[PDB]
Amino acid sequence: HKARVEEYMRRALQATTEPEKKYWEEEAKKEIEQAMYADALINPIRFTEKAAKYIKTYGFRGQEAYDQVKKEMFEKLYKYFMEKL
Amino acid sequence: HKARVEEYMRRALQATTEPEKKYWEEEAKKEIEQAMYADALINPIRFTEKAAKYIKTYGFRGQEAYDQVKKEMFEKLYKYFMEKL
Repeated sequence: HKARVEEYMRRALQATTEPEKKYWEEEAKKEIEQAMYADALINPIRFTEKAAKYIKTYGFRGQEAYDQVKKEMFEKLYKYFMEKL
Repeated sequence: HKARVEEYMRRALQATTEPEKKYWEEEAKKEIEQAMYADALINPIRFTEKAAKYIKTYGFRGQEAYDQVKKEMFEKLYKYFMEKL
């Protein structure tokens, strides 16, 4: 994961158009989210507690990724419990 | 919720066949689960932390209900994160 993000950011800085820069930054975001999906597969609640560890590894892009993963998983749970009611 | 469970247990003790007893005990279980679905709609993580409060209100039947709700929601999350990987 970490090595893949560095290559993506190596490509984003090399780029001179905002389309390519955003493309590679989104590749980096999606790679980080894959790391979080694996942690949440084993323990979703611990995932919601590891925001600090993700920020240490991935910086602000890690915050962005964590926020999206967390948000989409609570939207799934919301829909789930509305159905059960 | 609490009043509905008491009526269900009023019916279960009045019954003399194990089919009716189990039916009313399951009605009580399902009513308790409706209370938990509403708490988890607002905050699923707090739901996983309220086991003690459910036991105080509903006793062993509350433990049974909490265990089923918790188990089925982690099975949903497991399937969810497997898809995302």
